[PDB]
Amino acid sequence: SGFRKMAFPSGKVEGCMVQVTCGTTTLNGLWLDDVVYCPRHVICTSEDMLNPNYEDLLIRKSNHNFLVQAGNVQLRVIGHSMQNCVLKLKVDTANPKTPKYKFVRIQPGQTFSVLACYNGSPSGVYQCAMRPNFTIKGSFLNGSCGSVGFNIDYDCVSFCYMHHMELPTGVHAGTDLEGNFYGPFVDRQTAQAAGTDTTITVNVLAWLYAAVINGDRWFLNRFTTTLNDFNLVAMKYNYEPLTQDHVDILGPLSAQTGIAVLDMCASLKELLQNGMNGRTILGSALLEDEFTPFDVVRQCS
Amino acid sequence: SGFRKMAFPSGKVEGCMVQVTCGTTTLNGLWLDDVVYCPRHVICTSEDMLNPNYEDLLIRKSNHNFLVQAGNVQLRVIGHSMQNCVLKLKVDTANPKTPKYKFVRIQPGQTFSVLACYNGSPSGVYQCAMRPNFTIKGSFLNGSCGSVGFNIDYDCVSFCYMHHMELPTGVHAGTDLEGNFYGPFVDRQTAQAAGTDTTITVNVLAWLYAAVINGDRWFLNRFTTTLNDFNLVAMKYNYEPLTQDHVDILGPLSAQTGIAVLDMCASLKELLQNGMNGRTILGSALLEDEFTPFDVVRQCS
Ligand SMILES: O=c1c(O)c(-c2cc(O)c(O)c(O)c2)oc2cc(O)cc(O)c12
Ligand SMILES: O=c1c(O)c(-c2cc(O)c(O)c(O)c2)oc2cc(O)cc(O)c12
Ligand SMILES: [Cl-]
Ligand code: NA
Repeated sequence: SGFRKMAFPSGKVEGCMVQVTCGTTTLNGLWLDDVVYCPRHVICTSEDMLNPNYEDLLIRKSNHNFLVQAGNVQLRVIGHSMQNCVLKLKVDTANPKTPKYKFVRIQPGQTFSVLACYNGSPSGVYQCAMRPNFTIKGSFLNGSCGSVGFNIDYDCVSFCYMHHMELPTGVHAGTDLEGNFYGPFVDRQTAQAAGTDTTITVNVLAWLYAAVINGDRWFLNRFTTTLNDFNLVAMKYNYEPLTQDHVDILGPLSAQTGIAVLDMCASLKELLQNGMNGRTILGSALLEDEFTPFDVVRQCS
Repeated sequence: SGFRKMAFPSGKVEGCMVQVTCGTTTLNGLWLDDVVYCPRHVICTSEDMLNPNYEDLLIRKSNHNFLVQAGNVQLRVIGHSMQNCVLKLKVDTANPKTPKYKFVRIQPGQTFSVLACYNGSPSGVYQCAMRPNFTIKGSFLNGSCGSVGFNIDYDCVSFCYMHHMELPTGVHAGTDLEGNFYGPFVDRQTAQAAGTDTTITVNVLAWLYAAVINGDRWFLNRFTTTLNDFNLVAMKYNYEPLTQDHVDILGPLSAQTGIAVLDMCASLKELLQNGMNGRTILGSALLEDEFTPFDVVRQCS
């Protein structure tokens, strides 16, 4: 019993973190097989940050412009290339700790664990969600660029995020491990702002189910609704539309608790319309939306 | 920027988790050097839960009554002893993945990371605090007994908790790695209840300092308070007393932010009186008390 925000065990990823230095810039890299992955903005100096020409910056670089350090051991760089916004450094040594892995691009609303690192050294791990506006509400200080996000499926590490930048709101932006940004962002120092965010409705429903499983039942009621009526409420309160696919995904939790999704939607409708009346759900006074249905099943069953 | 409940990277502890079986009971153990630590109630049968005599149960056991599995490798037990409520199994192989470590007993209010495990296999990592009533608000299911809590300040793992049992309210109780319980609890299934819990005042103040460091000042006010007047008020909201030690502990954060400790106490008094009027602090609509002054300095700029 109990319900906590839980991250995946990070050991398999810890063995892949290295330090990458180009000139006076030092950040984190991911060492898998004989390649190190890091943000391409490592090749930028301060005179380049506002309008970098990454093509020209890279062709000017040679292998000897990069220092890769794995703990106390220097890895010799024997090749370099760019894939989108990620720099790929070929090294002369394959990482003996490389886990079974794949690169996976996630969708908004999906969750993942982040291994926050500084100077190639793992510092902490936390769980977060890709927001509908394609930012993440991370916790990053200067030097965390290149920290990665991941899930573990059976025994395979699915890498889904590399950290690139902090936006003026304090939220964070990054890419998949193939260098494609999440969200309408570019790797430059320029006027960039997160769009207005929305709440991840299917995750809120998942968390209400977790609340019921844990004995919190005060928000349940006799009423049911329709997708159509609920989605007009959702739009009203800046909640993502609920789709039929979302309903099917919650099917398991609906079957285990006796509260059909549209039954629970009537609870959520009511909580949006009237509120929590001074009460809490799972120790929170806000409606939590960074647990997926998968996350709830994994932790509650 | 940003602020997350952040756990320590769990790899150093993952490499120590094993499975221990005696009879039909299987739970987790901690393999360090040539010793495996686990809860002594692994030697109980269904008849031995209310009033076990562990001395009498253990003297009946041979080394070969204990099955220890490290992943796929069965470890040979060559000796056993009981230290308070922890069973220690000597094995014929020292764990090659043993990290730098030590055993520490913590005080209420202290935080640590938990690596939740089932059948000797890590499932997830989360952050938590020793409550003033000597329980922890964990997320544990059947089979998690023997999971451990730890910190990793610097490169040394400090083991401070081993999980033994769930109480009727769903909170959790356990021991230090010398087998001494936190709080008045015992390893019997007789009715035991956690005392009334209270809010960890010094941690709430640390988290308000974190909010200021991250750029939020909306909750400050023009007032101050004496220590005694603060405690008279806060105890009416079931907050723990604030001692002069706590005031001294908050000295560095007071210096970094320019807000005197007793001025921040005046702000907390007003927050308890007013609530947040629709606002949040570091993303929360309630006052968070599971970040210590040390944690805030660790994670914040
Ligand atoms: O927010 C940013 C940021 O943090 C870094 C960064 C991270 C590190 O870890 C470093 O060591 C470093 O030198 C820079 O680069 C950036 C580059 C941009 O074009 C835009 C940004 O917004 C950032
Ligand atoms: O709450 C308890 C509990 O969970 C376990 C336990 C944990 C496991 O992981 C097992 O596999 C197992 O068989 C028992 O023992 C207990 C023993 C007590 O005297 C009292 C308890 O309250 C528990
Ligand atoms: Cl302590
Ligand atoms: Na209903």
